[PDB]
Amino acid sequence: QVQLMQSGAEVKRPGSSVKVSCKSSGGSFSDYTLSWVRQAPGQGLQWMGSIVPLLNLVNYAQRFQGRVTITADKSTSTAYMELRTLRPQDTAVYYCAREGAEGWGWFAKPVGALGVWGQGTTVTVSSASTKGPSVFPLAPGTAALGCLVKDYFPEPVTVSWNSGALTSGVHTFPAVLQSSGLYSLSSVVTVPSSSLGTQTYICNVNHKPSNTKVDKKVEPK
Amino acid sequence: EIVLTQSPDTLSLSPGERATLSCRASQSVGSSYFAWYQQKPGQAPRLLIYGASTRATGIPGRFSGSGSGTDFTLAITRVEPEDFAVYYCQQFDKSHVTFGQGTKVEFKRTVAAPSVFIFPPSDEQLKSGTASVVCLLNNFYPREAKVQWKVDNALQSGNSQESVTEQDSKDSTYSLSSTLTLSKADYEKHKVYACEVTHQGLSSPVTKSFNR
Amino acid sequence: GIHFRRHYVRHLPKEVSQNDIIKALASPLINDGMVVSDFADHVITREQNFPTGLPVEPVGVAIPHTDSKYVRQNAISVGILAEPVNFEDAGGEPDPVPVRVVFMLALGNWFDITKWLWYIKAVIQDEDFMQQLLVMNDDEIYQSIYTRISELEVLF
Repeated sequence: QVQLMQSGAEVKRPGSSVKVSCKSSGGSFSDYTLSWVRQAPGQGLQWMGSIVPLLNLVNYAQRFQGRVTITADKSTSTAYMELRTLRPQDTAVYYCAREGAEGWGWFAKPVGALGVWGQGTTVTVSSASTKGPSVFPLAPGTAALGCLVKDYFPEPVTVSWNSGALTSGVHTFPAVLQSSGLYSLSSVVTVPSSSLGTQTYICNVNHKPSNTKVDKKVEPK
Repeated sequence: EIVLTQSPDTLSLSPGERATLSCRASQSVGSSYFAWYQQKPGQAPRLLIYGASTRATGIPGRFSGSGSGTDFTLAITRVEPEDFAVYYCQQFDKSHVTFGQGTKVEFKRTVAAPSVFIFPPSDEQLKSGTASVVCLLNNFYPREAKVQWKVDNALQSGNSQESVTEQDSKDSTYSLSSTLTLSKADYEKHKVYACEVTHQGLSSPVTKSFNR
Repeated sequence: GIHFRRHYVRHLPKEVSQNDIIKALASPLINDGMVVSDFADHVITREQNFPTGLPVEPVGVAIPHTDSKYVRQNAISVGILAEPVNFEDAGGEPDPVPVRVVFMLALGNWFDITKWLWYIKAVIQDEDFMQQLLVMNDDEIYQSIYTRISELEVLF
C-alpha cells in the first residue's frame, strides 16, 4: 500500500548537521504517525521522534535534548529529520517508518506499531576524507586465496571474483575501522589446490564513492 | 523510561524446533502498546506481532505473541530457514518508545572445525611501508573462536583486528578473518609469524606459521 | 477503554470566548477526576501555540487537548456551539476554521492520538449527522455519539 522512500547516504564531519528526508506514497500522509529509528552498525534500534502531520504534533526522545528536529511538509508528503552537532557515535542507519493500519483507504484504523519502513539512510560521521582503496593479493586437497582491500573511506566496497563467475566458497568479510579512520576488508575464496596453476582468479573491487575500480589477479608467489 | 530486556541473547536451534523469545519490562506495558519485529541482515526491520498478540498481514501462522503486564513472549512453532534472524521487542506505552537489545536466532548444526590459512604481506604492500598479516578461519561452528598472534613466539596484543561473516546459508558455518598490522621496519626485525587458533572443534590449539 | 458520560455533552450559549469554551468542556472531566485541576489552562496553553482547527466540510470541528501527563483516565468531552467560534487552522492556513463542534480529548498516551482522530472520522463521515448535531438536544447527541463510537472501542 504505502512506500517510504528516503534520501541517499551521507558523509558528514563531526559538529556538522544532517537533514534526512522521507517521501511517502499511496495512503493518507497526515492521518498517521511518522517515526524515525536509527541503528548503529552492529547494535540495536533507537527511537528518535515521531510526528503527526495533520496536527503538526511532534514527540521527541528526550535523550537528544534538542539535537533533533522533525518536520513534515504536507504539500509534498515528505518528512524531515535534522540531527545537529554530530558526533562520531552518531554513525548509524536512519530509518523512516510509518505506523501500521488495519484495512485500507481513509478508514484504515491506526495500529501504533511501525508497519511500513523506509529503506534506510546511511550516515557516516568522521573527519576522514574520501580515499580509494589499494588492493593487495593474498597469495595461496583445498587451498585458499584472496585480496586485501585496505585503507578506504567511506563505506561501502563491493567485491566480486572473476566478474561474478565465481561465487562458490567466496567469503567477503565485514570491514574493520582502523585507527587512521580508514576502513579495511578481506575477501577470500577456497578453491581446489589442483586449480592454482591453471585457473585464473581475479578479484574485482569497486568503490563507488571514489569511482575506483581495481582488478587484481591473484597468483601463487 | 520503560526498559525492555530480551532473553536469550542468542537462540541456537535446528529447523523444526520451537523458538520461544522472552521480553521482560521494568514497568507494566499495556498490551495494545507492545510489538515484535524481525530484522534480516542488510534489511529494515519488519513488523511481526502488534498489540502483543495480533499478527501483521502476511505473517505466517507459525508466529504467535502472548503475555501482558511485564512479561511478553514470542513463539515460533516450527522454525524455518527464513525465520533465522534478529528479533526485537518494542513498547510505546507512556508517550515514549523503547526497544529490546535483540535476540539472534541462529541455525544450529554439528560442531565443525575451522581451516586455518596464514597469509604473509604482499610484496607491493611492503613497498608502501606497511605489513599486514592475515589469518583466515574458514567454515566453523559454533561462532566462538579465539585467534592469537605470535611473532618469534611472543604473544601479540593490541595490533590486530577481527571480522566474522554472518552465518552462511550454505553450511550454517561462520568464517573469521584477523589482520595483524605492523610497520615495514618492525616486520623485518622478526622471523617467524604465527596465528594460534582455539576452537570447540579442535583437540588442541592449531598453529599456522611462516618464515619471513 | 475510554469514559463517556451523559454530562460530557453540553450545548454552549452565544457570545462565548475560546477560553470559556475550553473551560466549560473541562469542568465535567475535572469534577470526575479524569484530569488534573489545571487541565483547563494547559489546554488553553497548547491551543495558543498548537491550534487544533479542522476545516471539515459540513461544520467546523475543533479538537483541543494537551499532553498526557495531565490526564488521569481516557475521556472525551463534546461541546455544541450556538454560533461559529473561530479556532485557528491546525493545517497552517493563514485564516481560521469557523467551528461549531468541539471535541475535548484527554488521552493517556501520545501514540493514541492518531487512533482518536480515527474515532472522530466515524462521526465526521456522515454529513447528515453533523447537521443533526446542531439541531438535536443534549441527550439526543449523547445517545447518537455513544453508539456510533461504541461500534469499536469500549466506552464508559
